Amino acid sequence: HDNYADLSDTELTTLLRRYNIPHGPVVGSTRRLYEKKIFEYETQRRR
Amino acid sequence: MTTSQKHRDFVAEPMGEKPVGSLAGIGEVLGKKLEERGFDKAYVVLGQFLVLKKDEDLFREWLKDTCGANAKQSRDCFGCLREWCDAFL
Amino acid sequence: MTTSQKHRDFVAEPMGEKPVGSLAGIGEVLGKKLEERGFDKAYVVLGQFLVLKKDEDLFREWLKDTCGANAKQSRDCFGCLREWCDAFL
Repeated sequence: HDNYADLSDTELTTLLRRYNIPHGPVVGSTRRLYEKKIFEYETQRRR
Repeated sequence: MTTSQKHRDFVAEPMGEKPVGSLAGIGEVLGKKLEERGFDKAYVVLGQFLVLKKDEDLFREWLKDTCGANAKQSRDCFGCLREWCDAFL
Repeated sequence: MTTSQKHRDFVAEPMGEKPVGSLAGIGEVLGKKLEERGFDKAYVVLGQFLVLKKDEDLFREWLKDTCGANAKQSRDCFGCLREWCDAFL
């Protein structure tokens, strides 16, 4: 439901890679933590 | 449960850093999908089993929904990962 | 690393179904937050460590972000969970 929540696991993984952000397995249990990490980085580029 | 020698070999000695495709029930095709999901090592997959509190229904839905394993292949991973835990956890 | 006897006792014998608050570095207050997060047993928390591929930075951020543990208490869980794996995994 969150903008980043509509991204699929495969698309989320390629996004972290573009920003060179270390990550492990993506699962609904830790998917949210990953969505927040991309938001914090993307926020910087927006500022 | 005609599991391959890997099932007994797995629960007969530590897992070390063996590849995910080494887990019983996970074939080379399935190991590749879990690998693309961030599980390049078996001990990462055993971790998922521990996080699901051994819930067989949540584990089978997770493995099947995560790779498409059949009801049959998931049974081998449940008892294989669970028996390892029984000797090892 | 003046860890309590629990650290050596934990990596000296299987974990069995001991409570999460039994892990070294996890106090009764912290064990309660993980428990509210679905980790009522220590073996569910060890699973998280296995899912993070022992990534110390991801593990410390996860435990801290999940309960608020300090940089100090997370070090005890990392080496405590990691050493158990060295003897049991």
